[PDB]
Amino acid sequence: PLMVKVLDAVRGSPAINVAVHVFRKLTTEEEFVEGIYKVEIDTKSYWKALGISPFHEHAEVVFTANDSGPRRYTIAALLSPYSYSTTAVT
Amino acid sequence: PLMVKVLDAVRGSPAINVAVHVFRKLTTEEEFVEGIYKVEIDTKSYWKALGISPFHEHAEVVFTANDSGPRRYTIAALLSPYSYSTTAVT
Amino acid sequence: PLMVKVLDAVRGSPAINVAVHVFRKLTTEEEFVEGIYKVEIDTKSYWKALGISPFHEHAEVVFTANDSGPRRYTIAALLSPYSYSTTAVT
Amino acid sequence: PLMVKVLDAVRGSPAINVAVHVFRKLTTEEEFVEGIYKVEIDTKSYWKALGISPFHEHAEVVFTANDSGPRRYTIAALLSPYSYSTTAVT
Amino acid sequence: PLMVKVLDAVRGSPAINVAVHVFRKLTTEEEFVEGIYKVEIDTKSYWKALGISPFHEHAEVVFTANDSGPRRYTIAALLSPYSYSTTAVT
Repeated sequence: PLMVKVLDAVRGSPAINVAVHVFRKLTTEEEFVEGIYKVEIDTKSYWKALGISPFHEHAEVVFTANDSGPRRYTIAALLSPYSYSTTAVT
Repeated sequence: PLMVKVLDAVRGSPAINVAVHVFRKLTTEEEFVEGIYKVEIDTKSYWKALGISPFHEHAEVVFTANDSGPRRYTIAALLSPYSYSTTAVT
Repeated sequence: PLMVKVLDAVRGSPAINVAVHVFRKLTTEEEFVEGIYKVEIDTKSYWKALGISPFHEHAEVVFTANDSGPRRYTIAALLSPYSYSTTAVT
Repeated sequence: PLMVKVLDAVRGSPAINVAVHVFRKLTTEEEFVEGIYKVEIDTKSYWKALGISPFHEHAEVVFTANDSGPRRYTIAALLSPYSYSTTAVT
Repeated sequence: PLMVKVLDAVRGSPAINVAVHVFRKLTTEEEFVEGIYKVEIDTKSYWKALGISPFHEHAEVVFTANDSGPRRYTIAALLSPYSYSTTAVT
């Protein structure tokens, strides 16, 4: 027998993030649990999974990836629960 | 027998995020649970899964990806529950 | 036997997000649960799943992807339940 | 018999992140749990999984990846729950 | 019999990160738990898993990877829960 208890009794005011997983028993993926708490920020991808036999014969490819530019990302308390606090962004 | 308990009794005022998963028993994916709590921000993708035999013969491809420009992303308390707090963005 | 209990008794005023999943037993996907809590912001995609045999013979392709421009994204308490707080955006 | 207890009784106000996993029993992945708490920031990828036999014969490829530009990433309390504190970003 | 107890009784307000794992019993990966708490920052990758027989015959490849540019990454309390503190970024 399997018995799992998480946070059975709570009396205060907690900021909680719970993730309980109980199990009993070109690209291939059969059984999985991805990104239960996943935070992708400014994620880039170029030329993924082109396919079977791309550019097979006499290919003249000019690939240029220019990444630049004034960009700002301001974040406070990412994935960070808080109970009695003061969070400010200026 | 399987028995799972999460937050059986609560008496206060908690900011809670619960994710309980109980299991018993070119691109291929059979069984999965993706992005239960997924936060994609400024996610880019170019040329994904072109197909079977793209640009097979005598291909002249000029690929240019220019990423730039004044861009701002201001976020407070991302995936961050809070109970007794002061969250301000200015 | 399977028995799952989440937040059996609540007496206060909690800001709760619950996601309970109970299971018993070119692109192909058979069984899945995607995006239970998914927040895509400024998500881009170019040239996805062109098909079977695109640009097969004597293809002259000029691909230019210009990303720019003054853009702002202000968010407070993304996926962040709160109980007794002050959330302000200015 | 398997019996797991995490945070059985709580009386105060703690900022908690819980991840309980209980198990009993070109690219291939069968069973896995990835990114329970994964935070990708400014993650880049170029030319991933081109496919079977790309650029097979007489390929003339010019690959240039220019990464540059004024970019700023300001984050406070990443994956850092806090109970009685003052978090400020200026 | 297996019996695991973590933080059975809590009376104060601790900032806790818990990860309890209980087990009983070109690229191939069968069973794994990756990135329970993984924080990738400014992670780059070029030309990963090109495929079976790329550039097989008479390949003329010019690979140039220029990494540069004014970039700043300011982070406080990464993966660092705190209870009674003052975290400030200026």
